[PDB]
Amino acid sequence: SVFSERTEESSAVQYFQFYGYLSQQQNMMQDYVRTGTYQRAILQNHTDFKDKIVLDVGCGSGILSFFAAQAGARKIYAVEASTMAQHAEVLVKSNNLTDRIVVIPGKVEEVSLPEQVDIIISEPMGYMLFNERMLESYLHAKKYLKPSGNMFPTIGDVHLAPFTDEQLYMEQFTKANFWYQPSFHGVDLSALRGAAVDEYFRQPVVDTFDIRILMAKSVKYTVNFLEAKEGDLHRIEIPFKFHMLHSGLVHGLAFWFDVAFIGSIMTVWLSTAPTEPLTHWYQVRCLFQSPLFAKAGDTLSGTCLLIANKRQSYDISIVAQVDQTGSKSSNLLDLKNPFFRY
Amino acid sequence: SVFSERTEESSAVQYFQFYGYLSQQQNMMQDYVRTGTYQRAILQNHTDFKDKIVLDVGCGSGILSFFAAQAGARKIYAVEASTMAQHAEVLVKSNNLTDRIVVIPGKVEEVSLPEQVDIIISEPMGYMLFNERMLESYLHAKKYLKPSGNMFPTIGDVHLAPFTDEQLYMEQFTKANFWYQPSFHGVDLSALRGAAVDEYFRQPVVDTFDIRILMAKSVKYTVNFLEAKEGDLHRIEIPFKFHMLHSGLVHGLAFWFDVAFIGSIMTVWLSTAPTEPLTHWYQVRCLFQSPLFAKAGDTLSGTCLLIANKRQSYDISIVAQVDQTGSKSSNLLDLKNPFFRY
Ligand SMILES: N=C(N)NCCCCN(CCCN)C[C@H]1O[C@@H](n2cnc3c(N)ncnc32)[C@H](O)[C@@H]1O
Ligand SMILES: N=C(N)NCCCCN(CCCN)C[C@H]1O[C@@H](n2cnc3c(N)ncnc32)[C@H](O)[C@@H]1O
Repeated sequence: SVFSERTEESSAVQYFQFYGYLSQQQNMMQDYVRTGTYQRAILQNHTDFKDKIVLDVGCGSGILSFFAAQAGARKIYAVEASTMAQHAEVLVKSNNLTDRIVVIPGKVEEVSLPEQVDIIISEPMGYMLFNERMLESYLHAKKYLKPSGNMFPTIGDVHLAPFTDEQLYMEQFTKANFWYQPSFHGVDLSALRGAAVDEYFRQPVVDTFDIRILMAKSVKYTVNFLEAKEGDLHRIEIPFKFHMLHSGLVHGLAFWFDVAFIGSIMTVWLSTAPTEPLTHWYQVRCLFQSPLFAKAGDTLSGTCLLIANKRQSYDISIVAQVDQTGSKSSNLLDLKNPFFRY
Repeated sequence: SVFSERTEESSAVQYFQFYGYLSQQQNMMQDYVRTGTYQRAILQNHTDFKDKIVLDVGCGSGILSFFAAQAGARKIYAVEASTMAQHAEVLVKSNNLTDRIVVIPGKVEEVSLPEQVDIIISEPMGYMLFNERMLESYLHAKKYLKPSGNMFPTIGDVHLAPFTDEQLYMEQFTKANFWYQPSFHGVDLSALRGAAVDEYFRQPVVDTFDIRILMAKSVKYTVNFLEAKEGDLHRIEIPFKFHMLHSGLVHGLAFWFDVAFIGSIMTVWLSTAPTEPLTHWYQVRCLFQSPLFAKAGDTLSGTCLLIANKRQSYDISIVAQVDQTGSKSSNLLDLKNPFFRY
């Protein structure tokens, strides 16, 4: 399929085994901001569901399907690829909704649906929006969408901003410096220090932070899911140009995202910004191996380039330069192996 | 090979990607008990290394090979299957030991050694000794061992003992009762409560604990690595008959292990017992889903059966009965997906 061609089999097994656990389902459902915002987006746009056909892409436990049912959908096809499908079917029976929710086991790239749908709903966002590459399956499912059909969420904004955090930089550098030791039980490890720093700094840091550390207005990159094709997400180029508001060492870039549910009645936002209440996505920070010194008024420019890989993630390349001084930094991150610092 | 026949490819790639990170190697090297005990066993038995040929099975960073070099080995073949082999080669060059340490990339079941060896060294122990099934590779490598050659470690003892921990047992139903909720955002989850309890009890708990919880002298199961064949580890039957020293509810069984390095000069032990200082292996506990009441002086009897699976672990079946009352309990656990509670 379109799914097995872009996905190493090893990565798919680990991925669907992880989402087959009820404990993981629980962890996600207990995020009140996530769950409540989805429910609000769906129930406040009830006209977009009432007597319509809906597709739920990666239904999980089946919670979004239940919300579409609460809003008055005629029928909901809830497609799910893990063994979680069997547990969803149990819930559909015990909440007396077999007349309205049909669980279809399989990947959305491989199953067959009896009709076209009026609207597609999903929670495809990962860390930094793009991790897990579930946006591709969400976009692929537009093949079942009637003309003039809607998608929930409808748009996604990735936000990035430069940050200063000496203590985070020093935690990571200190761990790597284990490999400086000229005589670890009589053995010199120091020839691996370079490799060790690379490995530590390749890992993005997932946790929250005070907005006081951000040193510029954020830059926005927008994906419109109604218009995007699957292929737009194999290579994502995000140019940026920050105007620094504070002088200091810039230790890397912080990422967060917003999605919007653009209904007929109203638009609802789900934000993972650090100014907003916390979600289980936190925020994500990509440290530079060497910090860059920038004076207030200076311009920090460059590119964030995400290239999709077969382990359902992205290789991230960030190249940044201070324009006034020509101080440059280049960094490669591996979004599959993040560091959960919370 | 003998390795790809017993191992799902998906599990092997996750396994060797995990051991290819320097950070994981560092985490194991920073365990002073582990590293120090290996060094002590090797240097204090210098006669078993001086001018001998040695094979290091799963060398990692190569630290055991460097210890065999410190002890006077003529030649050391260090076999390593992850991308860590390339980092080991760098260390061998930068510590000027290319004349004495030869790194061989690949699995020990598939590579070729030029000669037979006097002694084999490895750290094959996982959680509960047997997890990761690396003992099979260690035993397989006896094909390169000269007659009357030694192995380090030489013997392994698994210890089991019944324990009481009401708070651990209760935490499982607390987590599961998230599902016993008739209207979670308008949805009744309660029908999944049973499945959630089952899922929590299939997971062994990895962490440490006060010895005050143990309710009987432990029982020992011994593997002699000089005599054992690969096939002895596919199915491991551990009968037990505990004489209870304390009355109370028995909530499950605790496991830990000891290995011995039996050299010519002295025997050195590496213990992960809860009476001993903590190691990165902690201890492991398998809850019974129904706890058993035992009076001091009563006999708790039964079987612990470990059955090897193709995900490089074991399915664990525990059946226990109190002989005086006829109260029975069984559990099935999946040692691949443990719960890290520490
Ligand atoms: N903490 C984080 N990262 N939170 C954000 C991630 C949460 C994503 N979650 C959706 C939950 C719905 N509310 C994923 C679920 O979608 C299923 N799924 C994945 N890919 C699929 C495919 N190609 N076809 C059909 N189903 C597919 C998967 O099995 C799993 O059940
Ligand atoms: N709690 C924990 N960590 N418990 C487990 C202790 C882990 C010990 N570690 C050795 C490094 C320290 N001496 C494992 C290493 O053995 C390598 N390896 C495994 N199987 C291999 C095979 N069939 N052929 C060749 N190499 C093989 C693996 O790649 C990895 O480097």
